[PDB]
Amino acid sequence: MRECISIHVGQAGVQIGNACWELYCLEHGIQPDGQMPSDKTIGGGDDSFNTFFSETGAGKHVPRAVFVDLEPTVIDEVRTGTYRQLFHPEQLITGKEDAANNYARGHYTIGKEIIDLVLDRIRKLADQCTGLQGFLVFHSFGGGTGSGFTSLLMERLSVDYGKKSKLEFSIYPAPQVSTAVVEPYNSILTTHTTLEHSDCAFMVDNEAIYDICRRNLDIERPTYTNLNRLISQIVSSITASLRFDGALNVDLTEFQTNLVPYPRIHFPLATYAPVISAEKAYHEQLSVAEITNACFEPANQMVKCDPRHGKYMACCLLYRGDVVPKDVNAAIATIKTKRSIQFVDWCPTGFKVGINYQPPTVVPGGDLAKVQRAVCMLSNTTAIAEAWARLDHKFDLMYAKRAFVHWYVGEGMEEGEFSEAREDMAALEKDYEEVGVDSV
Amino acid sequence: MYTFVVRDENSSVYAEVSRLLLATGQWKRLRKDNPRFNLMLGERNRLPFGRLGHEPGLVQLVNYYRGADKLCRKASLVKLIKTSPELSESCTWFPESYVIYPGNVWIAKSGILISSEAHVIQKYLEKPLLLEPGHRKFDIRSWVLVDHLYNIYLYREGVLRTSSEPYNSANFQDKTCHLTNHCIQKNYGRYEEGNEMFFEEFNQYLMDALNTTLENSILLQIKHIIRSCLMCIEPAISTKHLHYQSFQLFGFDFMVDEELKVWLIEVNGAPACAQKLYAELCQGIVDVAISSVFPLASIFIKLHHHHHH
Amino acid sequence: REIVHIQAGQCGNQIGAKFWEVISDEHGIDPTGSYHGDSDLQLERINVYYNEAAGNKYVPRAILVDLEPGTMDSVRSGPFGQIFRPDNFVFGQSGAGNNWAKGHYTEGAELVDSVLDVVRKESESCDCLQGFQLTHSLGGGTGSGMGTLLISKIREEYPDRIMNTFSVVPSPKVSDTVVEPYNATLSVHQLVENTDETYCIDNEALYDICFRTLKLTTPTYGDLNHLVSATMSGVTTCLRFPGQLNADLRKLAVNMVPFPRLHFFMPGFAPLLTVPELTQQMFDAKNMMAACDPRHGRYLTVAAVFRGRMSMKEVDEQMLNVQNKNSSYFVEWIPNNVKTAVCDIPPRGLKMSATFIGNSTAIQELFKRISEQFTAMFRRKAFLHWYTGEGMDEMEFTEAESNMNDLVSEYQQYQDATAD
Ligand SMILES: Nc1nc2c(ncn2[C@@H]2O[C@H](COP(=O)(O)OP(=O)(O)OP(=O)(O)O)[C@@H](O)[C@H]2O)c(=O)[nH]1
Ligand SMILES: Nc1nc2c(ncn2[C@@H]2O[C@H](COP(=O)(O)OP(=O)(O)OP(=O)(O)O)[C@@H](O)[C@H]2O)c(=O)[nH]1
Ligand SMILES: Nc1ncnc2c1ncn2[C@@H]1O[C@H](COP(=O)(O)OP(=O)(O)CP(=O)(O)O)[C@@H](O)[C@H]1O
Ligand SMILES: Nc1nc(NCc2ccc3c(c2)OCO3)cc(-c2cccc3[nH]ccc23)n1
Ligand SMILES: [Ca+2]
Ligand SMILES: [Mg+2]
Ligand SMILES: [Mg+2]
Repeated sequence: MRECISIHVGQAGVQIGNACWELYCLEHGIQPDGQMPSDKTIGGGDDSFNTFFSETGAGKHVPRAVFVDLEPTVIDEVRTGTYRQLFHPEQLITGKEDAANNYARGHYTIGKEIIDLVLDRIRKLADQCTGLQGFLVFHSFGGGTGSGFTSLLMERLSVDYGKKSKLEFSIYPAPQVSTAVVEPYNSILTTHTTLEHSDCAFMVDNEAIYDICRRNLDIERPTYTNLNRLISQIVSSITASLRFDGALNVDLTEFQTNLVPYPRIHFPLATYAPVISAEKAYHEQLSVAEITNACFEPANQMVKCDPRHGKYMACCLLYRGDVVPKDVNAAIATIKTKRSIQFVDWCPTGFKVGINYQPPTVVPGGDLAKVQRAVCMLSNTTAIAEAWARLDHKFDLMYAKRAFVHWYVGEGMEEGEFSEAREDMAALEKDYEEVGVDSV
Repeated sequence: MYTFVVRDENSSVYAEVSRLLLATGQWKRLRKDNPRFNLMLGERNRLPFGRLGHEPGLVQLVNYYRGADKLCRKASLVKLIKTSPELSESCTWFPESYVIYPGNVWIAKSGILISSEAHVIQKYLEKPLLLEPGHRKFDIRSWVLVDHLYNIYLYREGVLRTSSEPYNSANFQDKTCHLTNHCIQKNYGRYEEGNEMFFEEFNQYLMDALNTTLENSILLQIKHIIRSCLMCIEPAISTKHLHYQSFQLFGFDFMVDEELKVWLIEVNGAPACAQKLYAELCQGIVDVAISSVFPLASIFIKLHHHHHH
Repeated sequence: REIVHIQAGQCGNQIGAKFWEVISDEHGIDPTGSYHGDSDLQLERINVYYNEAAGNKYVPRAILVDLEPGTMDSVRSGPFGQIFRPDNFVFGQSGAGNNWAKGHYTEGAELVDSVLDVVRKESESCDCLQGFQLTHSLGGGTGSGMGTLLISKIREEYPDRIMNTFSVVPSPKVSDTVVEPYNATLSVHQLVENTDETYCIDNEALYDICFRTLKLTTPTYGDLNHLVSATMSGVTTCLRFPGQLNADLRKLAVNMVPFPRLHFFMPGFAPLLTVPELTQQMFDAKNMMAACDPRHGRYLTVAAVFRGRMSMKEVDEQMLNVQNKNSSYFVEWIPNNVKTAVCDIPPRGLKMSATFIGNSTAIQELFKRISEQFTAMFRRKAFLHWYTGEGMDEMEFTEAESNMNDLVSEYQQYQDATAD
């Protein structure tokens, strides 16, 4: 059992969903028609991949997933694209008119008209589970739908499924590919309203991904496709422990216990290696040591910040492929003797390690090399609060003049919601300060 | 007591600064070769910067930035503009100019010659804004103070240095109508005192004749230009973290064309001031540049801009 | 999805027709309404501006309005005149004689209901109407007064749809008709309250461009309208061809309008090459379609649209360069206020082009000019009997003047604001 349900919200969430499900199909040997010849138990089973896929009597393997957008053109591409047969039509839900980059339309004016249908389709998925574990929610911070509708949905899920865990994958805005001036408003509004409803959230900064694609894959001007394929490799590293078995495999829930010391402090920093082109991977085999070292190079982080000027509260290493513990231990010993790794005084310094043997996969025609071994580090560090600071400053500059605020008031919001949200962010920055001070 | 030395006898500005400091009661002047000074008012030529900042127990301050000559010579300025990416060969507010070693009207300068035949060669501005009455050319002087922290302060009073001759397209040999220098003019004095017009009158004129203000039509561009020039050289000359500190007073000269576009002509590294404003400006230097470092027992606009993008 | 287009009066109808000619040419639609293009990119978002009729015929979603009949004849005889729906022509007989009060209160009020019937029939069959665009001049009688009446009535029936205008501002260099500043002030008073977006197309600037830059010694209306049609084509490019961007009129408005009253834009076009040259030229005062120097103010927001095949890396680098070198002209308290679009399909007869849309406080210079001419007449009450004879009070003139002065003062307030 232990099933998980994925929810993909708005453009960014949908398109990242496409990249993730394509990659999962390649990892498990599922064809685009849904057939899986290696699966000899027809119509059911409790194999590890059944946490993410259900099975019909006709042998089709069907994602446990809902896609939601308030306009139709992005999800229409899924309806007509390569993987159109993977999904039942009731899983693909669209309205007619979007939120126009406005949190208030996604949470209230437009969002209210579709929330009950979305919840009922989710209920249909939940009823097929024999031991549902929780939810995975994919969305942008900056869009009207990804911010406001996601907020609304999280509130309703807490009502209908109680304390059942909810995890986020959240796209943090960058000016190089950003399309709206108001993205800082939406980011604070959704972060305030979701903070009590989420158990754990993985932020992905578009500027970090853009930089990595340019520097390591030699792509002059990266597209959404490049970014989403790399993101999907990180997501796959995180969920691999849920989707494959094995004796050195370590459950993600067990990492959550270690990653979250207080309910509000639930935002891990992800780092992935190696990201390398085919031309450079040739005749250059990367060892366990080289990739483990690369996990402490800030240029490989998913969020721009400097862990060397904060403190660690947890540090986890998720290996996949041709990796044995002996080489892990030698690499860790070296890193401990060489780098600036300072823990808070109320927390032990041991690194937690997992190994999955199933090797990494790449998509055909991609810009990533196929490699024999890879690693994802997840750290809980105070340095991540720098990203909140950057966003809060931009919020202040505009709000002092009330710029664009009339667009929100016209949909029924009050200024009090702006200032209440901003205060909650101020208190979060203060929490991150308090957890790094020494005991007395 | 703070202590100071005077080493340039011809500075009017610093003769008044000196007299003010003395009349404070809390500053003592020393002979030009005593090394135990807090503040040097230096010479213009070959100021000995290598001998500053090596006196235990004295904070030492000087009224010049080492390296600022790069901005304050014509050839150096042309080279800095063309070769600096923050300015570039396509800089819109500086006239097209070419270094030469020993509408096609040009001016040669470093005795001046303006012709369309034939040092720096610079495009001569054929369509200047002409003041009425008198159909006459002018230039704008602005004073700017840069402190030890590299704050950039624009003195709120400027001056227009006018011609008192009608402008003549068809005579570039005769320089009295083309060149607005104070000495060269002394019909001197007819319209205004000493061929100097101040901001209150000029703003009134722009309102009455062109239905706009000095602030909107002209001053935005002046501020943009001053800030761009000084931010360009900041890494080369800043004294932050250095063992001695610097401030300096600069004189920017501008030309205004008939569509209200502002052009930079010249940066002067050792300006004098218009008479009427000595008292006020020199007091401002003491307040902002000296007592900030050596405290005792606003006429400026601070130029700062941090746009996010 | 669907946009409904309205053109009112002589000026509005002439530029409307040119707009429909240019975009019909860009989509490969002939005067009969048949598609004969070479590329699927032409039809993918065709329905934004065109209906499909039987036989795969494409018919503009366009309504044609005047109080003067005969402009209807000149349109109908124009090259694309057969393409328009015959029932969409709504014309009176009387004329308005350059009198705003006739357009807004008397002759135009009688006809407005028949105009609304056609509007409603077109709107009812839209899958998902985004809103409306109107072309008119502000200096005549029909387009200014009746057009702003139409705007008010549409807002009553579609209060949640976007209302956009392309509004031609008068200049003594093109028309000597003496009452124009009255008509423009009275219309602007309406526009401040009831539109989301107004492109200020200034006949002053168009004349100066035709004379100085294009070297046309005696500019005709045709030369001005060539510039207008190229600009309007540029500014609707991002809705009209498939291309990285997923937007609707409301999201554009949300990106461009920080305060509800400050929604009057300065358009530009270049050339009248390399990416640096285009970029430098589009930010030059001489390329603006409003007679304003942007260096006499500050930008609240800017959109830049490039057309043709070029390097996206290079476009990004040049936009950053102009912002870095001209930083004083962008308000520091709105981060990331410059947006860029690239369309692969060039306009007819060019390999590369740029269209500019600016929300600048320098637009106050335009409003000041008009204001001066207004006061020159109002202080002597010249020609006022033309308007009071239609039932108007002096008081309405006083209020309109006051509102335009307030708009100016507000632009100045945001020009002077700082961050610290
Ligand atoms: N990484 C990544 N970011 C994306 C993608 N698509 C959009 N974004 C980012 O998401 C933000 C815009 O939000 P969208 O997802 O496009 O908006 P939305 O949820 O559809 O909301 P509305 O369209 O306003 O109703 C911008 O910061 C984009 O850079 C994507 O495919 N991948
Ligand atoms: N740019 C441009 N301006 C025009 C054109 N036609 C008219 N104008 C301007 O429009 C203004 C006059 O308004 P009109 O459009 O003629 O007035 P109307 O809407 O037809 O109303 P009436 O003629 O009174 O019935 C003048 O200032 C002209 O300069 C045109 O084709 N192009
Ligand atoms: N390119 C140009 N176009 C138009 N006028 C010009 C010009 N270059 C110089 N001038 C005119 O010539 C005058 C003097 O030139 P110059 O820049 O040498 O002054 P200057 O250095 O002798 C005075 P100071 O040193 O006190 O600042 C200017 O005031 C200006 O009126
Ligand atoms: N406000 C606004 N902007 C426009 N283009 C600039 C832009 C491009 C890409 C952007 C962006 C803004 O914001 C984020 O991405 C066009 C328009 C318009 C007006 C009237 C009729 C129209 N028919 C089609 C368009 C349009 N209106
Ligand atoms: Ca099975
Ligand atoms: Mg969307
Ligand atoms: Mg007419």
